[PDB]
Amino acid sequence: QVQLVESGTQFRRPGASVRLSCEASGYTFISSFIHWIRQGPGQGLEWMGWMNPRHGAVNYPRRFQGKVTMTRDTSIDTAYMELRDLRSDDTAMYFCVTSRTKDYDWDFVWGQGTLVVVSSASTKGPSVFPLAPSSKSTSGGTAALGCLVKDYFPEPVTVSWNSGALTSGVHTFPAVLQSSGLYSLSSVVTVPSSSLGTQTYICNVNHKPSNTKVDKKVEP
Amino acid sequence: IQMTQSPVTLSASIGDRVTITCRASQRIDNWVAWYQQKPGRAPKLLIYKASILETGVPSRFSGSGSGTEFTLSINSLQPDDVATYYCQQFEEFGRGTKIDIKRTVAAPSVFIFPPSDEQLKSGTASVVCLLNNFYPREAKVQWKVDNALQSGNSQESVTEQDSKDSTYSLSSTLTLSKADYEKHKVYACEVTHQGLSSPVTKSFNR
Repeated sequence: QVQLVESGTQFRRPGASVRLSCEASGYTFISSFIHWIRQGPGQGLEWMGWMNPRHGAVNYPRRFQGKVTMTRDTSIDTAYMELRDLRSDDTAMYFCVTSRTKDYDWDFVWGQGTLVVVSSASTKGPSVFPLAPSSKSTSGGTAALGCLVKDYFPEPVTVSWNSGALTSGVHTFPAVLQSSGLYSLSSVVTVPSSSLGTQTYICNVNHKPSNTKVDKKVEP
Repeated sequence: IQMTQSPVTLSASIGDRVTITCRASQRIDNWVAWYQQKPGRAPKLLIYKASILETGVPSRFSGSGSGTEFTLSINSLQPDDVATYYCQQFEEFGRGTKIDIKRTVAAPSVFIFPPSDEQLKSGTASVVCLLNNFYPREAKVQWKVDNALQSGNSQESVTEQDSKDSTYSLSSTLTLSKADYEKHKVYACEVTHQGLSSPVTKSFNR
């Protein structure tokens, strides 16, 4: 089986550099080119360059020249791509790639991907704010309530409602990475407005990277 | 060369035939790859040389075309086929087509949330708009403060297609300062979705 195994997710501060490795197995490493590809969050694929394992020959697209460097350790069959002068928009998933087809370098077998997050942030627990139910958040006999989990780093956080008793109508949205370098997300749930009087709603936010746990009662 | 894909989004029922189109500007292409990518995972090679299947790929997948136009087709959609598809020519990829499982059109339930008193203490005020259980995915959210159009101070996020009822939900967050928040009165998000005959506006008075 052809396999490319890349390094774990990296966290860097703007201006720093990142070095990514790609371990090849299941084929003759020298035989085919190694490419690197990046995916912006919620975005398409972008080719970064190719490298010849045999002698280190390199080809880069116009955009990445002088910001990317591709190298190689033949003795261990491992490829490298180093990225420098990292910017917030360098936050993406990076893939080392090789071509299975003989005589052609463009049909790809993909590595699991390496997320590189460029942020000046340091690990930080979230602030948890209630999204109160009101006249504004009530349609038919249905009300909506939720939690704002703002300014935490890094991913992930887990959100449950009433310790897991409430799951139907719950929506936990994908985190957004803000310009501050911190993440933010919201979690909502829709409930019968009739229950606002009696049933208590508690959101449970757990952020393991900072051992932060917060139970927030959401009242009308 | 440039590759343009269609449709941007593809909404089909299970068991239906599906066709994805990729067009090449240069006009001289005999080699073309297709890929499938699912949320949170690496791409997987499906087709290369336009019409050739990768080993281990189901017979329902076929590719065709010569010159400028190429197509990726699924004979009978399997629930496992629901994902983002990419075509490729050399270093260039198409924008990607997201196969989405179709449900009858449903209009969003729109909810709006004022900033918490607790957040105001921080010095920043967040206004939140919820777009609940809607289909199709395409939805437009506009933020208005005292009827003034907001731009670039909102961020939004969308859930994956719900496995039970196949709707989507959207959260839009309007971010203001405490001071700016208190300099104005009326806060409103305007929702446009094809399931709504005209835009629905949810608002509140500070």
